[PDB]
Amino acid sequence: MQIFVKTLTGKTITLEVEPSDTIENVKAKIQDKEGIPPDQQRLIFAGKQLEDGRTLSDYNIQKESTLHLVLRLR
Amino acid sequence: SNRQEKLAQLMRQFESGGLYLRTVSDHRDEFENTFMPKLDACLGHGCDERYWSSATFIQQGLNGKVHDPHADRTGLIISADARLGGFSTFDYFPGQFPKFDMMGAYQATWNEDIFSVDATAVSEQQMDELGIPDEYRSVFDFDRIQEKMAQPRLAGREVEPTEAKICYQPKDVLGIYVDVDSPASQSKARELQQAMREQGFDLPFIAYRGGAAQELASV
Repeated sequence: MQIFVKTLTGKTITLEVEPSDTIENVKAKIQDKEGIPPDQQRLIFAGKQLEDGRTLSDYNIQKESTLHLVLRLR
Repeated sequence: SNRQEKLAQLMRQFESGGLYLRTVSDHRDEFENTFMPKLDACLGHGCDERYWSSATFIQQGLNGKVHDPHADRTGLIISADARLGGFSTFDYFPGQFPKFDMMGAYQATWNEDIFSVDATAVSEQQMDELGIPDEYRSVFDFDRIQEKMAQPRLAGREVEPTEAKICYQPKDVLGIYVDVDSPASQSKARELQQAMREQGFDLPFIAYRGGAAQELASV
């Protein structure tokens, strides 16, 4: 499926993913397009910060949902 | 109530505490799959709160936009007595409505502790300790909507479409929204008004724009 990621400068990133993807794999996919290591990433959805170790399904994140990327230090 | 009674009730609410305006992309979908099921329940074992919908707060003197990206929607003018699930200026089960705008609040305060909480389930105490400004918080009763919108209204300042989650019942439907600059909006409104009158709900056409509302003959 396809989901989107918005940056705090307004950039929109596209991502092919599956619901069983852990948040770790989603961030690895953002790393490949944006060069941000996963440990410097916060992904926000529906007013929550997603947890590494959980999956897209655990947050009921469905197709065409938009995430929000925020950078962090570690 | 008849059409004149709805019109009078509409303008009375608009000129005082305001009310709701729900634009609809698909008038047949809204009629067949939202209004008609609501009505069947009301005329059966009683109305219920199965169906929740998005709408904008409208009020005289408040230059508020409605959600219509392609300037081609009709819609429903809905009574301020509709049940309220949540309201915000920024833009379903009761409980899903966010208490505050996380991304907005972060870009206001740059307080990274914002990300340690869930914005659908945070205490007003927590939000205060987080420093969440009031412009980024949701409100949950009608008086708070009025207060949140009072500063732009009195300033005569234009604002973006606001979002309430409401559960309207058939009695709450007071008017049909028409965009006077759009042939498509007027075509759809025509059809929707005819279908609702046939069910016993004869509604006026209402041109809403920029904090002003006006009855229209036919569209």
